[PDB]
Amino acid sequence: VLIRKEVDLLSLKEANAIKDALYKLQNDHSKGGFEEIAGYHGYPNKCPEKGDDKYPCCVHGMPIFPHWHRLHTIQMERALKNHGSQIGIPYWNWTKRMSSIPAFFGDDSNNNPFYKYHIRAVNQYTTRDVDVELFNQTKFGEYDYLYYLTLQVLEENSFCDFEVQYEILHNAVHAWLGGAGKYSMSTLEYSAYDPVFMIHHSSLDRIWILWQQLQKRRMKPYYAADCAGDLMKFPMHPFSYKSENEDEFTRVNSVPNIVFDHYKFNYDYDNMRIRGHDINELEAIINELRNKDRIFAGFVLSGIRITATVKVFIHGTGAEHEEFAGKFAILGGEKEMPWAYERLLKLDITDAVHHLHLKDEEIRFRMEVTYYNGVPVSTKLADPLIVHRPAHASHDILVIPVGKGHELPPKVVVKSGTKIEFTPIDSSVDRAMVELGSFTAMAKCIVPPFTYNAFELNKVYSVDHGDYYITAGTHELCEQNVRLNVHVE
Amino acid sequence: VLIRKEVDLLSLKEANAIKDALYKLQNDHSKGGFEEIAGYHGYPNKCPEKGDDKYPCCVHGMPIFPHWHRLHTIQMERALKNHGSQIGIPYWNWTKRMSSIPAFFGDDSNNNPFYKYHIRAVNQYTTRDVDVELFNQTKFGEYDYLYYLTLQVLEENSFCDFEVQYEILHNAVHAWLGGAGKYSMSTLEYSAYDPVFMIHHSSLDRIWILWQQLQKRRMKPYYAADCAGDLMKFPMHPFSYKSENEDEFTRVNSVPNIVFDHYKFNYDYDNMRIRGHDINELEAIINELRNKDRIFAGFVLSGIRITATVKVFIHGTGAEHEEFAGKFAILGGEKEMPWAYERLLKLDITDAVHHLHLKDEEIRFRMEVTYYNGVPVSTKLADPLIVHRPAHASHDILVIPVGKGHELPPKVVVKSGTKIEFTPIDSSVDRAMVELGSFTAMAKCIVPPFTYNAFELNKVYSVDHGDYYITAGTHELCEQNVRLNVHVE
Ligand SMILES: OC[C@H]1O[C@H](O)[C@@H](O)[C@@H](O)[C@@H]1O
Ligand SMILES: OC[C@H]1O[C@H](O)[C@@H](O)[C@@H](O)[C@@H]1O
Ligand SMILES: [Cu+2]
Ligand SMILES: [Cu+2]
Ligand SMILES: [Cu+2]
Ligand SMILES: [Cu+2]
Ligand SMILES: [O-]
Ligand SMILES: [O-]
Repeated sequence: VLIRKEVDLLSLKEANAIKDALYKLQNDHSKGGFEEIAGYHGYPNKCPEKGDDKYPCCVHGMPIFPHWHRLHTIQMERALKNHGSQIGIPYWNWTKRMSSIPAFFGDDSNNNPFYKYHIRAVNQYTTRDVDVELFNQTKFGEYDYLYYLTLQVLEENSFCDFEVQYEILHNAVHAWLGGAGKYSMSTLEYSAYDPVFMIHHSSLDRIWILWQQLQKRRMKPYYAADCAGDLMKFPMHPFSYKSENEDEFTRVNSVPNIVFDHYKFNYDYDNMRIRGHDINELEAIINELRNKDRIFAGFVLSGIRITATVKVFIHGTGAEHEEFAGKFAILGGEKEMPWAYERLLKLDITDAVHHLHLKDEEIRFRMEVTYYNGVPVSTKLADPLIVHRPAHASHDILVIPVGKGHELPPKVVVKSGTKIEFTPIDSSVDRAMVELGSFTAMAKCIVPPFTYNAFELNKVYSVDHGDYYITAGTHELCEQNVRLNVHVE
Repeated sequence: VLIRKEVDLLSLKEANAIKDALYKLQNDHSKGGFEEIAGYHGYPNKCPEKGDDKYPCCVHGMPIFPHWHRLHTIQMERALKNHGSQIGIPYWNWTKRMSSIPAFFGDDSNNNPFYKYHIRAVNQYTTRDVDVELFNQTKFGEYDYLYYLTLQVLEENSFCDFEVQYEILHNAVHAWLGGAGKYSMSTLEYSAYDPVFMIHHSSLDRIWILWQQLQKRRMKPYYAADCAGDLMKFPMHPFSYKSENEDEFTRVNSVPNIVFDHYKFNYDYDNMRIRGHDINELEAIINELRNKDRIFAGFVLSGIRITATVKVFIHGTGAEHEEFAGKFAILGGEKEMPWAYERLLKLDITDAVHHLHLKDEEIRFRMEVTYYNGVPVSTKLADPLIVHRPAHASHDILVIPVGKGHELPPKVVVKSGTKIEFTPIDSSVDRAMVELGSFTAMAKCIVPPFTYNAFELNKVYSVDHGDYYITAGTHELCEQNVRLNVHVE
């Protein structure tokens, strides 16, 4: 019964009514008030439930990220209803062309409750530092940044791969709203205190529902996950804590497998259009995207304990011409749960690769990783792999540069029928990669003095199912980073 | 139709007839003769089939070891039939009490073809150097060594765990017959040229068939494997090589999933008794073994590139009294395929543990690893884990000492409902182990500054299914050996 409307479609009467509910909610000091419910997410760190060894509860970098933030938005939405709201939490279609922030939350006049919040526990107001690139975005060919990343989400047809693209898209808006401020959307510890937090996650949830609709029409799964399955079964925190959640309906219904189905929670959206496009038009756009070759930088990411922007530059094999290829954001915090996607975040680099006339095996990378506050990030990112998606292909080609001391993702999960190809980044790798057949043989670099289950350099191989424990053809190289686990379907 | 008889039950007429067939076979220089078929196994290294990067074909340390050696014995058996034999390959029940080697192959008189073989390609006679401990075995309580290891095989009720005990049992006879000689049963490269090789593997195959019968009566699998399933589907080498196998029936039927069923190959045994015990008596003996607590040293082994004997000594936590606890053999070769059981070889140490009055968490280990030729082995074995099997228990308790610089198995596979317990071997480990949730988090030692999915020290936990990526509670300790993957059912 609670309809979520786009912020610019709210009537004056509706905007004022929900603003009045938020004011009442923000002035509610109980476990049902704004400060306590926002506190589910990061500061003050509400988990184990009792213990004094506390850490932020929100799930990121993991397959239940969407469920966690879906339920958090539901929690805030029911709290606003308990304080008089008659509508759902409004959303912001941040895929649209834009020259300013919507007034509903960007206009401070008349003590707008959605403009900022005074965090009582730390005696700080939330801040924003809006990156004007929002109004002037880079393009992937014809498509503006945020809109293209949203199309990339909708192209995915399996849940755990969807989730990576979904979360990285959502990270961009966090970074672009929050900027350098600690008590901002940039920070896992404090982002949930900005009233725009709930609007952004109401926007993101709409994309998840749209994806679920696409999956239904594809006859692919939309109410179950293809990974982390044991974990989909456990109630989420702190929603399940009696000391922390006075909303019994959400406390009882906090299991991700339940949260898959949003209809159980009595909300819907005014419309599902992106850039004026209904689902039929989006299906046609997604199909158009299959008509040309695409090349991606495939990042296999793990946690870095601080929010940062990754800028990606490419160059060919000689000492010559470097081009900026794109960027994305990673959220993080010093007390974050350890996370590792083990799946590819695909940054489309097609136009830079073509401009530099590089063949797949020639693409080399350089990253600048900078925290939200300008501090350089010391945690090293592995270089991305090269993902080649031919025009109308059913399977991607994963191109993997290897060399002594060149870090690989420890593990990457790929669809059955994915093709892979190893190529040397320097002359240290001068014989075929080998498949050792076990975790232990790879960990101990038990590599035989002969060629064995070989992946010849610069040859393409299809992988079908199971685990591949691939290393360089010598023990010493295997001990110098040249090994990884390819896990298939 | 080909009956395999115990060597001491052969009539004089039968022994002479099969000896005449072996003589003819040994003098056959073709691809169907003794030297070429024995050459399947190690020297001269017959695989890839064409390539000049050759290595020995026999599968060891892997789940298809039994299939490979079953088919090899079938290959030799059909070759002997093609040279006039009317019986199967005889076997030697080496579980029996014994004061000498059976005359059928241990008596050199009258140019006995089974006594030794002249390897034409290297111009060497096979040698034996029989360890007289065969006639004077250590005991596990009341049970002599080889007989007890055979009972341990028959106790297993799942295939990949069966296979570890099965192969380690078979290794003991290799080491005890071969001794220090290079051209002996001690060596993967040359053992197959000793005519006793086929007799030993005819003995071992009988135990596999007996186990398959037990599994049938248990309504547990006996024609399929519970691991390495993709690999059970591919034809074995060099049996599938046209240039190497003129026996079309074995060439076509070389897939392990087919070889599971020995009836397809038209042989059987005169009887299945061990130590005079039929299968009903063995079931009662196996049940008796469940009546008392047992403690095992659980070795999780990987390849060491040479045949060796492992001697195991235990002592408690202080500087005091050490006791010899048992020993076993590992076969190997410099060109062996890389292998890793990732499952527990259980060496029963109950009596030494009780003699020293040690609690589970106090048991400490020292190994002496010595190659068949007396050279000390430089490849380090991880210390075994401690396996506690309470009297009538359905699940084992795995006790895992941990500490800075103390090597663990990289991965261990255990049955669902196995209990595990971590205990510090020194004070470096002074907070709970943690479960990180991914291969990558473990590989990169992404350990959070708080307690997380904790395994408290000296507490017992049951594990149910899936993968556990367990590390010490600090990044630096995780980087100093204190991590492992526990893979469940
Ligand atoms: O002038 C620099 C800047 O100007 C405008 O804002 C846009 O056209 C941007 O793309 C460009 O980067
Ligand atoms: O005398 C040493 C030696 O003697 C006999 O052979 C047996 O009783 C052995 O167990 C013992 O080790
Ligand atoms: Cu969050
Ligand atoms: Cu968020
Ligand atoms: Cu062998
Ligand atoms: Cu053998
Ligand atoms: O978030
Ligand atoms: O063997």
